Amino acid sequence: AIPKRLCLVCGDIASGYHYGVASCEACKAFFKRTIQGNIEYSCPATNECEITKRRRKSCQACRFMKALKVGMLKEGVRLDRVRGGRQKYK
DNA sequence: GCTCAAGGTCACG
DNA sequence: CGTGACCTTGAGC
Ligand SMILES: [Zn+2]
Ligand SMILES: [Zn+2]
Repeated sequence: AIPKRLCLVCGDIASGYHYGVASCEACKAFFKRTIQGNIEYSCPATNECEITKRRRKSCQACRFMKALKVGMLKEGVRLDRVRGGRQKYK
């Protein structure tokens, strides 16, 4: 069996594992753009923000913080960028 | 020689 | 212009 996998970033049903933890497609795409595009962000407020589906739209910075914290590793994103190279961390 | 998930690719709000 | 989400790639079992 497996649990109903959940994007533990924003708290919605994950499509599956993406970057070695359960994460939805939006979080995947963001996490890529941030790293691959070397995009800098800042919190509107204080970068002391809980992250939900709603709150992540507001705070890109806090989204990226949550992502790293829970276990979407920066190094998970290959700069080599080759599809299907599964990265369940071990 | 199938199965899982990196991750493009591009359509919608 | 930022997600949202669905097809393709292509590495592991
Ligand atoms: Zn998510
Ligand atoms: Zn914030």
